[PDB]
Amino acid sequence: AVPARRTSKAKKAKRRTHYKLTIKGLNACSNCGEMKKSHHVCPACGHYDGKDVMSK
Amino acid sequence: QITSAKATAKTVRTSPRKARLVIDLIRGKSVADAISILKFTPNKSAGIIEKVLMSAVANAENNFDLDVESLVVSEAFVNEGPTMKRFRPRAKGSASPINKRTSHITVVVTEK
Amino acid sequence: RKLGRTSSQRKAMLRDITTDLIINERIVTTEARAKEVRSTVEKMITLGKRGDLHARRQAATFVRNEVASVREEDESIVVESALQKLFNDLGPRFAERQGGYTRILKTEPRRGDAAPMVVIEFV
Amino acid sequence: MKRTYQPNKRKRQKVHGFRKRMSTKNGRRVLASRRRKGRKVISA
RNA sequence: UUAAGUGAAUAAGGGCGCACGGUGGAUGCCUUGGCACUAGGAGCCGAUGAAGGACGGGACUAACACCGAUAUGCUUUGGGG
RNA sequence: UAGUGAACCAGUACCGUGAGGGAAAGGUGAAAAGCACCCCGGAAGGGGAGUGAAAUAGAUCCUGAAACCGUGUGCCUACAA
RNA sequence: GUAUGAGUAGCGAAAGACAGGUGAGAAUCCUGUCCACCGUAUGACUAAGGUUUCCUGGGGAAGGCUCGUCCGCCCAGGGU
Ligand SMILES: [Zn+2]
Repeated sequence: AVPARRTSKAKKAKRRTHYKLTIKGLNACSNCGEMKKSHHVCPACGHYDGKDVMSK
Repeated sequence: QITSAKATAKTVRTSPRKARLVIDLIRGKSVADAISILKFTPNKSAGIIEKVLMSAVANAENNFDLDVESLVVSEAFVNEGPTMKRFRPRAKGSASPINKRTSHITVVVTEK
Repeated sequence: RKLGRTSSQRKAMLRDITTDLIINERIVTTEARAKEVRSTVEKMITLGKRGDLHARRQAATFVRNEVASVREEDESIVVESALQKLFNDLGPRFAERQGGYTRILKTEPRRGDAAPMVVIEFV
Repeated sequence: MKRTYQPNKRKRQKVHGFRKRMSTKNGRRVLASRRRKGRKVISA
C-alpha cells in the first residue's frame, strides 16, 4: 500500500548488511608479481606463462 | 620528522552511497594492496580514489617522509557535499523533485 | 542454444562479425559473441578444405557477398575477396590440423557498460 | 490536438497595440494605472 | 580412559556514551535603507511642443547614470586653488 | 522572514492573449596585503612554502545552533514478544 | 533546510557490426566497409510562426533522462 511510517534508524543498516562490494581472485604475475586476475591477461605484462600475447 | 600525510578530494560529483561501498575495501590495507584492488573495479570510484592515493604518496614523498612502500592507509572519509537541485516534468502537468549530489572525500595515510 | 536478439538478427550478426576472422584474425568482443563465433567458424573452416562445388555453393551463406582485402599485385589489383581467401588459405593452412582452430582470451571489462571482453585469434 | 495561445503579428498588434488603447476611454485607465505601477511594458 | 553434571569467551551486524568531522544558516552584533512626524519653502506643466519614452552620444561598450548631431558636452558670471 | 513588494541595477527576473498577477537574494580583512615559487593531477581539487596578529579570516569568504550523514573507541547483545 | 519510501520505479515506440584515427580516458566522437528502415514520404520548395539557433575556430562546471574529446550548449569573430 503505502509505507506506514518512516523506516526507523535501525532498519537502514539492518537492510544494508547484505549490500557489500566484493573483489576476489587476484594473483601475482608470472613476470612482475602484480596482483592480477586468475584466468586473465595481464594489462601490463600481457602474458600467459611466458607468451608475448598482447604484442605485434 | 612527523608521519601521517593527508590529501583531500573536494566536490566529487557522485553520492555517498556509491562511495562508502568502495572504502569498505581499503581501510586496513597497505599501499601495494590499495592500487591493486582499485585497478580492478567496475565503478566510478576508480578514477577518483586512485588519484587521491597518488597525491597522498606524493605528499608523503615531497614534503614529509620516506619509505614509500611501508605506508598504511589508516583511515579515510566520504562526506556529504553540497547538493544540486533541478526538476523534470512528470506527467499530467505537475512537477517532481530530483536531486543531484556531490561529496567531499579525504584519505589518511600513516606510515605504520 | 543462445539468445541475444530476435530470430533473424542472429543470422545477421553472425554474417556481420565473421568476415573478420577471415580478414583480420583478431576481434575484440564480449563473451557470448565469442562462443557463437567459435561454433560457426569451427564449422566454416572445414568447408574450406573440400573445394567441392558444394563447398563453393555453401560458402555463399555465412560469408558476406563481396568484401575486399587487397594487399598484393604483380601489375593488377588482385582482390582477395574473403571467400577466395577461404579456398586459397584455410585448407592450405589446416591441411593436417583437426578441430579446435581458435583461441579465446579474457582481458578486461568495458568502461561503458561493464562488458567483459575477449580476443579471438586462430593459431 | 489544438491548443490556445497561437501567435500572429497583426492580431496581437491590433488588439493589444498602442493605438487601440489610445482610441477609447477605458484603456486610458489602463495606461495611467500601469504608469502608476512602474512597469515598463505598456502594451504592444 | 569411562561416566553424571556444570559450562566462560570470539559479532556479518546493531544498541548506549564519548570525541572529531562534514551539509545548514537559526541566533549575537552592525548598517548603505525604510516608518511616522516637527518647522519653514513650495503647490502646476503645457501649440514658444508638456507628463512619459523610443533611439543614440565614450579609446576599449553588456548595463546604470548624464546628455542629444554643438550628444559622457558649448558660453558667461561668482566660489574655489 | 523586521522595515515600502524592493537596504542588492525591482515593480525586475518570472506566470497570464488579456486586464492583471508579481518572488528570493546585505556582512572577508584594520589595509587585497586576494596565496610568487615547489609538487600530484588533463583539469578541478589539493599538500608544502609564503602573506597576514590570527586563514577553522581564503573570495559560496564574521561568530556557525538544531534536523541530517560519516569516523573511532568504553560497556552490552543471537531462546528472544 | 532535511529524511522516508529507495539505489526501488522509470531512463519517454524503431537493428546494427568490425577495422583504423585524434585524445588523459570511448559502446556513444570522427573515418572506411557491409547490412538495414521509409519511399504521396523520415525526399524537394515555401506562407505563417520562431527571432540568429547560420558559418569559422576553440572549451567542457552547468544543460543533454548514460558517457561525451561532440552540439541547436558556452567563448571569440564573421554572415542576410
Ligand atoms: Zn604479468
